[PDB]
Amino acid sequence: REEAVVWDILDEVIREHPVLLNRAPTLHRLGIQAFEPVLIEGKAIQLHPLV
Amino acid sequence: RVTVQDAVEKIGNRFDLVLVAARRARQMQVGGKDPLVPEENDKTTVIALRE
Amino acid sequence: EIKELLKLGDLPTSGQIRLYDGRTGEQFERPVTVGYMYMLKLNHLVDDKM
Amino acid sequence: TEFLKPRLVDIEQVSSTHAKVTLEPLERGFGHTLGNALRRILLSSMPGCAVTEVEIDGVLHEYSTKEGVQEDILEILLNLKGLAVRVQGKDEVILTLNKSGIGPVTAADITHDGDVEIVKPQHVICHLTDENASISMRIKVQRGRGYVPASTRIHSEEDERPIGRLLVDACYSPVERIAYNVEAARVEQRTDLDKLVIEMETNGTIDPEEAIRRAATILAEQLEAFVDL
Amino acid sequence: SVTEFLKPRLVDIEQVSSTHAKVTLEPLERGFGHTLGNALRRILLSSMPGCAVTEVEIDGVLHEYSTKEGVQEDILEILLNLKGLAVRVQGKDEVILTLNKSGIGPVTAADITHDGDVEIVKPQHVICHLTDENASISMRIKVQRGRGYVPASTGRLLVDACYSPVERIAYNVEAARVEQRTDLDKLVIEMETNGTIDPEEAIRRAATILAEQLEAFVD
Amino acid sequence: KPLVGTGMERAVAVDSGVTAVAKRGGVVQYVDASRIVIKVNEDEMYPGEAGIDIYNLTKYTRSNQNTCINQMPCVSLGEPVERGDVLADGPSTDLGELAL
Amino acid sequence: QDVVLGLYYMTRDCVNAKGEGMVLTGPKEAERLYRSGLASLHARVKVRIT
Amino acid sequence: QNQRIRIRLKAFDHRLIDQATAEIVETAKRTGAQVRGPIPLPTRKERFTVLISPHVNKDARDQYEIRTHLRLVDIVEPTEKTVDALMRLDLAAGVDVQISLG
Repeated sequence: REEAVVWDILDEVIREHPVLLNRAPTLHRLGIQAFEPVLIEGKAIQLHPLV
Repeated sequence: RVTVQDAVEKIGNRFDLVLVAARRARQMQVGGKDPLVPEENDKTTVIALRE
Repeated sequence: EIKELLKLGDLPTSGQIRLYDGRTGEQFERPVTVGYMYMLKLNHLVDDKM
Repeated sequence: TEFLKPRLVDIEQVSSTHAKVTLEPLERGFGHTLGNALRRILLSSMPGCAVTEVEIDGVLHEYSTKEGVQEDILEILLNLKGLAVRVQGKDEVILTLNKSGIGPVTAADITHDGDVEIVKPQHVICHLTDENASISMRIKVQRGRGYVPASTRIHSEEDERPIGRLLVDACYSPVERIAYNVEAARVEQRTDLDKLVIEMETNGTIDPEEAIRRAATILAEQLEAFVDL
Repeated sequence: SVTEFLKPRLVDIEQVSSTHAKVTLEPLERGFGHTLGNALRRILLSSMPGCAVTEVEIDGVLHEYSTKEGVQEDILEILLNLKGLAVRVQGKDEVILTLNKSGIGPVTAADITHDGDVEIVKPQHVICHLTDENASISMRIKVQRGRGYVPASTGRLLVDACYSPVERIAYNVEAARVEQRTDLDKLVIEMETNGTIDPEEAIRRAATILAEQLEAFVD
Repeated sequence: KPLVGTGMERAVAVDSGVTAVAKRGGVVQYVDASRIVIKVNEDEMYPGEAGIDIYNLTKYTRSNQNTCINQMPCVSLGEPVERGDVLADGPSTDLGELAL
Repeated sequence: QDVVLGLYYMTRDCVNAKGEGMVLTGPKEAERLYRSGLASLHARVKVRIT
Repeated sequence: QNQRIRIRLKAFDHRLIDQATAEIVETAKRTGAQVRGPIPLPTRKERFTVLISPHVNKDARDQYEIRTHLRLVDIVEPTEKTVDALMRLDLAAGVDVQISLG
């Protein structure tokens, strides 16, 4: 039902759970990295510019 | 804090640092221990690191 | 001949215009290119992939 | 401490849609500071009035077509989205429309009221193209502010609308572009008094003599939190 | 809804120093974080009124070009260092103060002839260092009331005036959210100020300056 | 329409067969965004025929790639048309120029 | 690439500029000087530094 | 200068007659009329008393009422835009309108 509480719960679940992002192919160790997520309204994954 | 900066000095074996961080977090998660540091409603993994 | 057309319009023949930033109304330093490119939406739109 | 305060000395409704307004005098910088603040407020936050639903007699969904009319029903909705009207002391109203016989259909055909006023009678809804052809429809208008896409709106209504309504995306904000400009003017035999000019293009529902004060009001009350700290 | 836009509360004074603070507001409507953050910035950095050092007369000099001996740093630096002195003037347009000191060692603004009509709000501000057994210096420092920051464009030594007490102000806008949308703005204002006024109140002064413009339009 | 093109649009949009193209010259008899129907002139009619070319346009339909393809008229009632004029736009066209 | 473009532009010296050649007590009033539009960003200056 | 033209609004619920009143007076104001009203003309309260049982027991009876409220709204000043507007615009069905010309 996506009720109004669930986001305040989600923003507690995730509050510091690292998630692993990797492209493919992934030639070298730097090609999988972990980041702390922060929530977004859209549908794209917002990545950091330098990385 | 977001990373193990001082614990890297504590545990020069480096892998031992994951194994001790998980040991301490098992004291909290399964041994029922609670940490001393003054939280303000936050997820505890960054506290498990500190040992 | 592009310059000649831009002169027939009342437009600046440098093609560039000074712009301001709507976050402050400050001017940008040096003019910037402004004009009517043609842009295509491609069939790789995201909700079809998320 | 020597601050001259502004008054809104002059206005020029150059067209039924476009106008200029001027605020005079101002000190150092305040020509820019208000000049941009009011532009940014006028674009975001002027309330206005939009079509929001349309029910047409024999249609079922946006993608259909009506016999004897020049537009797909969809392009009728793309046309009505641009229609703009005043409403007098109401949060919403329903407009009926009827036409028959060949030729254009235009906003002048809406069943007029004292309490609704339309900015441009010639804005065109479709063509009729057959001798017996007709359309009748119930355009619903709502007040509001900003922009509200129908996809979120029906997700905000939470009852299930009937078959045979059409929904349109809401675009209330009545000002299409705003420009500001600053210059020195004759007051008190002195320099660096800015005549701010703000000049504006609109959908035609509002007059600057309201608009700039309403924008200044919004600013003045948002700013309360910073003096109430 | 139609005229009841969301209003912030201060989420914190977030204070890290008496000199600098990070006053943060939440929520603001989308885009207002600039419309107020920068508007108050442009007020704060350039149109706040206040009092500052404006001219100097050290004993017997025509131009800070002349590097008179007995002082460690030359007169170009004493001239800017005296711009560094924050001052409060009560009720007057321009006021001259006198300073002198003697003996080998530093000089400080505490050594000024403190009128009490004027407050030197940071006495411990070092002015220079003295460099001979006979070292002493005496000078007139003019302080003046004015507004903003005015450059050296306009025996006296002229100097830029720092009438606005804001040493720096900066602001950001950032994502904030409610139970059903995240397109709203947070606003962070950070500012640092010379000690004449505390920042959480300087901003209340500035918000007033801005409010006073609107007083002729607000209904 | 693209504002800057190459003048090849006037050919891709017609030859690709997706705009509906007037098979014979005449005058528009009726239009309604579903049908367009042309009173062909007797200089190009065949003698026993009624002399009337309908074009039932394809409306909203899936392309093989699921994009829609609704044809729309470009003509007006009573307007003259000549053999090979575009009567109805395709997808991605207007007035018979390609317009992606 | 854009970050380095910005830092290049910020740190050039242009031999003519607004506010060129004055002497400042620190970065903060350097910034006040820039932001108020009193000095151009690549203008030459002397500053006290630490 | 047509004489004063008056309208009778009759309704069962009073709120709907008041919405109709608001509509009419807003109309005649925006089209510039010397609006005079809305005179509240007396509620006709009709009563009925019917037996409840489908048989004997006369003493168990229900009594209902119907309240017909009137608003008399006068427009002394017609400027023919009022004429068009009034003759054009209708309302909901819980309100019935009747116009006296002069």
